Amino acid sequence: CIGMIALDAQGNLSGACTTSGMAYKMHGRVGDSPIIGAGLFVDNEIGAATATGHGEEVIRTVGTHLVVELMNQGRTPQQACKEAVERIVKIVNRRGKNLKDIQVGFIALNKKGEYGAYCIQDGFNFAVHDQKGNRLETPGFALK
Amino acid sequence: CIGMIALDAQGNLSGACTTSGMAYKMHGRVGDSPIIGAGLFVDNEIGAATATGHGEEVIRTVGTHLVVELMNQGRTPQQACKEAVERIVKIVNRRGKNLKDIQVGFIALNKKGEYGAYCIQDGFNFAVHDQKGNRLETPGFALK
Amino acid sequence: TNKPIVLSTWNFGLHANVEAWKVLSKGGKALDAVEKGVRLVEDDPTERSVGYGGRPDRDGRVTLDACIMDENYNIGSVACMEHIKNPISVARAVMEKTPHVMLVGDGALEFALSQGFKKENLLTAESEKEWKEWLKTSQY
Amino acid sequence: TNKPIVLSTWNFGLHANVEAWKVLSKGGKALDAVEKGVRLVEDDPTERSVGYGGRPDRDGRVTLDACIMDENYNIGSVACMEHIKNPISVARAVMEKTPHVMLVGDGALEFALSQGFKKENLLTAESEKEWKEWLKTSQYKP
Ligand SMILES: CC(=O)N[C@@H]1[C@@H](O)[C@H](O)[C@@H](CO)O[C@H]1NC(=O)C[C@H](N)C(=O)O
Ligand SMILES: CC(=O)N[C@@H]1[C@@H](O)[C@H](O)[C@@H](CO)O[C@H]1NC(=O)C[C@H](N)C(=O)O
Repeated sequence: CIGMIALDAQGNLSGACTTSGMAYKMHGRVGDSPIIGAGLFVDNEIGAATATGHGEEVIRTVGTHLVVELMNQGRTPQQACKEAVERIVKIVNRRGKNLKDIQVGFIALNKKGEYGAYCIQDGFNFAVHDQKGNRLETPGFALK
Repeated sequence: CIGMIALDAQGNLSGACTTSGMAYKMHGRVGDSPIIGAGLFVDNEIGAATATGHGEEVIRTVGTHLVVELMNQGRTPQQACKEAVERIVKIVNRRGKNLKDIQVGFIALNKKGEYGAYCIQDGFNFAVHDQKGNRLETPGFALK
Repeated sequence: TNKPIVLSTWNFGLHANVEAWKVLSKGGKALDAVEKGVRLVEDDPTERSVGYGGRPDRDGRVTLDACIMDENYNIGSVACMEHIKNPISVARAVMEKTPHVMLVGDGALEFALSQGFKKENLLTAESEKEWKEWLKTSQY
Repeated sequence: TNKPIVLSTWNFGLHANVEAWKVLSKGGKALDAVEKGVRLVEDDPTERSVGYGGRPDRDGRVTLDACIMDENYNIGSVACMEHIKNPISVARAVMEKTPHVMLVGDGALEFALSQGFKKENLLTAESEKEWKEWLKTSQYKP
């Protein structure tokens, strides 16, 4: 899975998400990457988000739609990704699962070009390229 | 397509959605009915919702996830279905499409057992069964 | 709190509600009630937009889509699955019996068969007849 | 406003961003930039979680999932599609060339072939080798 979101010179957003999925998955298994609202969601009036990790969990919480609605409600891309991750955390707990077994990350961008990210566990980085250049950044994570 | 949502005696919610999809659709076409957050979404602390109508439009707006998040923000099932429909109306217009060609409806239920429904066009109805018995009701609609 | 209570889409939902109520009125789980409720429509050949009797895709193939979600975020889904009359129940098995939440196409059928579901011909004479008339008018 | 700007997941996103930037820096559409950007990874047989070279399902079949969304609620998606190296572009075609927004399985491949995409063997020697080793440790019977 590689998810990519961008804001162009016209001030327009778009995104793409593509994967070969979870290695050795059951035949016919589908994760979040092709599901709008789960692996990817773009609203030109608000922002965009894409998710990666254990697809089942992103589908379960309709993750990117959540991240974008949070930005719609006033959160910065960063805060939105964080609050979204925290929802998967509460749910993982409600389902009696162990957070160590799950990995979910979100990266987001709003109409102003501000961006952010957050993930359940350490280890995930994302790349960001703007006029200042291209860089690899590491977001905060919930499982400390 | 039939979508069904219920609140049981323990105060727990659940839902089911099943369809043979759009008649004579392209082979391999998938609508909103099997997509969590699109044709169906249930959150036990908030409420549940299911959609029917042109599947493509429900997927496009991640319809039921929207209805349930609106209830989470404070809307009654009825208001949540109405606002959700009004979002499809704005998007239909932004995309230069004609509302008369599009039918979308939602029915919703919250933890108190209050329910609601709304649709784009007149002509849709839903069945509700509680201790007052079983009946067919008609929701409001946007295209008048 | 108004409970129990069930809502379903369209006129046939009135009949589906009766089946769901057999479960809800006896204190049964919402999960069981909504599965039983919709299976009724999947089973009925005269309900042309759900399961058995469903109108096929343009190539004459009846492919079904269904998903289910319980009270604790457990989910199951099958899409574009052929030959299985009760996709909502296969979706429930995806939810309960696999580490996945969505299976599609051939793999969905294979999983259904592995779970004991039986391969059946979902194309009714009536649906086949209408399909053929559509081929004439649409010229596909 | 900080624009143009592009974000992508994981370390290989850095190299993918460079491709997207070739479009973004010349004033091109976000839609074109993100498609070009991820196609780079899809084409790369050494990136085993995307496109060509992707690790197969437990039966040895490489099946791909992808979706795309533009600036005006247009969407396209393909899931569990075989033999097509660039599922992101088939998703784009689903969006632009059909009244539907999601095609899966055999139907997705048929559509791709109809749009001129070429059927190819996405299973590499490396992925096949690893798959077989997994079969040994997991003991699954395909
Ligand atoms: C769970 C998983 O397969 N994660 C993969 C991760 O290990 C790997 O580093 C990255 C990038 O190569 O790809 C991940 N794959 C996914 O994101 C899975 C996908 N979201 C899905 O189908 O659910
Ligand atoms: C748009 C559509 O196909 N509407 C169908 C409607 O005519 C019919 O009365 C009811 C119930 O029989 O089913 C509807 N089908 C859908 O809702 C389609 C489904 N949401 C999808 O796959 O898009």
